[PDB]
Amino acid sequence: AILLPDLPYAYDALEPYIDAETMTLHHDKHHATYVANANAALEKHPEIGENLEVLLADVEQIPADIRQSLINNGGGHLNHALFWELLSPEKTKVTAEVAAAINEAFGSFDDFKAAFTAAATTRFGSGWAWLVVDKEGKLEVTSTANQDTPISQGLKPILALDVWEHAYYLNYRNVRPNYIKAFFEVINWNTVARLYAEALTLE
Amino acid sequence: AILLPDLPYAYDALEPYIDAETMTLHHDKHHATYVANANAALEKHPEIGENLEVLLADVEQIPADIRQSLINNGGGHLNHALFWELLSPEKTKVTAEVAAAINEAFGSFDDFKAAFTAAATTRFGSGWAWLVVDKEGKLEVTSTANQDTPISQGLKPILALDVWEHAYYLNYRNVRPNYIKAFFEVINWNTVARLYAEALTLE
Ligand SMILES: [Fe+3]
Ligand SMILES: [Fe+3]
Repeated sequence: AILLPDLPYAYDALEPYIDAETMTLHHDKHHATYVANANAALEKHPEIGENLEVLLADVEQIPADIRQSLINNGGGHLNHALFWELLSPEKTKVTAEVAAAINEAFGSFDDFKAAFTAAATTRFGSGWAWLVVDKEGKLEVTSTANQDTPISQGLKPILALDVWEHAYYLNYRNVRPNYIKAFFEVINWNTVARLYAEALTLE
Repeated sequence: AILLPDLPYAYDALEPYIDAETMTLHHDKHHATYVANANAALEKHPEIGENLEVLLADVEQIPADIRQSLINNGGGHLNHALFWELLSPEKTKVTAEVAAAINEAFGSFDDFKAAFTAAATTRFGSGWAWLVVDKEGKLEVTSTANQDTPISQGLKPILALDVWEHAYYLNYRNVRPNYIKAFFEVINWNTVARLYAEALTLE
C-alpha cells in the first residue's frame, strides 16, 4: 500500500514562514486523504501494482474506471511527498551545478525566481508551480492544475510549490505573492540538487 | 466599468454559518480583484462592450487575446455577484413552483440536497456546484472548474455554491461537507424562485 511519509521535521519547524496548523492539516489531513484514496483506487486493480511514478508517467495505462481518481489522489500523494522534502527548517544555498543550469536556462537567478514566482501567481484556481528538467536535460518553469504532475508529460520536477489555497490561506489569506516570497526562504536546495542529479543520471 | 456590488447584508449576517472575516475577504478582496481584472481586459476592447452574460454565453466570440482572462475574471464576477444574492441571513422557504420542479427532477427535496451535496463535495480543486435549468426546462445539478459558468454551455443557474477553499477554510478547514451542510441554512429561496422564473421566461 502507499504510506503517508512523516514530515522530516517538526510541524512548527518552518515558522514564521509556514504556520504549524497548516503543516498539520496539510500533512495529517490533505496528504493522508490522498494516500487513503489512492490505496482504495489501487485495491480495485491489484494487477497494475503500486509504483505511482511509473503509473502516472503514462495515465492511459491506468484502467479507465480508476484513472481520474489515481491522477488526483495518486498525484496528490506524489506532489506532497516531494513537497515536504523541498522544505527545510535550516537555510540552504542553491548548489553550484543547479545554479549554473539556471543561468543557462533563464540568464540569472533573479530571472528564474521571477519566472517561477509568476507561474505560481498566475495559476488560476488550484495547482502547483514547478521547476523541471526537460527530455533535453534543460530547465523550464511550468505550472499544473490541481494534482496534475509534470512527470505525466515526461518532465522531471526538481522544485515545486503548492498554490492550492489550503497551503497558504491561514498564514497569508488572499495574498498569494506573500506566500510565494516566503517559500524562497525555506527551500531545501539539497533536495533540489539530489532531484536534479537523479534527473540527469536516469537519462 | 463593471462595479463591485455591495453585499446586500452586513458582513457578519451569515454567522455562524459563514464567518464575518471570510465574507469580508471574499467580497472585498477576491470579488474586487475579479472586477478589477475584468475591467482591465474589457478596456483593451472598448468595441465589444461590457455585457458579461452575453459575452460568456459564447466565449469563442471574445477576442482571443483576452479570452482566458475574461472567462476567469468576468466569470469570477458573475459567479460572485450571483453568490451574494443567493445567501440570506433570514431562513426562507422553497417556493411552491421551485419545490415542484425539484420533486420532478430529483424525487424529493432531500434527494436534490444529496445530489447537489455530491457535486459540491467531489468537485476536485477549485470551483462551483450548481442547480441549473436545462435547455429543455428541467433541473440538473452540475459542477464546474475555477470560475467557469454554466451559461457558457447555455445552462441557467438558479443555485450556486463556491467551493474554492477561500470560501470555507477559515470556518471549516478541510471539512468541505460541514461547509456544504451549512450553506443550506442560509439559502435565499426567493433569489432562487426569481432566477427560476427568469430562466423559464427566456426560451
Ligand atoms: Fe496541498
Ligand atoms: Fe470565491
